[PDB]
Amino acid sequence: MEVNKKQLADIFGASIRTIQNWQEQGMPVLRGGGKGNEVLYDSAAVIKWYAERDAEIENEKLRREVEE
Amino acid sequence: MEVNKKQLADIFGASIRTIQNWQEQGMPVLRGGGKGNEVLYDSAAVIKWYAERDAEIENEKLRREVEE
Repeated sequence: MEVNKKQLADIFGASIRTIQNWQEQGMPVLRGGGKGNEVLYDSAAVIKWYAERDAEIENEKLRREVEE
Repeated sequence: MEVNKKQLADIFGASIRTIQNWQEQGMPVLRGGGKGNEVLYDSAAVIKWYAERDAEIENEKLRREVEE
């Protein structure tokens, strides 16, 4: 699947900002989005790469008042 | 995101047949599906759970073409 930052951040329930931080973390984004573009995201290659290290990002929403 | 059995397999670029193995492996599908309702798949919860255990799935192309 090739989703956009919004669909990617949505498919992962993450924050597109996290997607903006992912594109800079070495994430396998579909297009290059390095020339005034928006860069797409291999929804599947995006996880194989997000599941092997971005499994903590989901915590972005798990840092409110769930304990401290 | 709440994708369906198809988009879901697309989320991980997997094969819906794998999604059929996820719904029985302990995957967090959106609704229970009432077996005939519309079991969906929390594209984001479906990964945090697939990234922590479905990281083998993609291995199919590995053990299959092992001999090649």
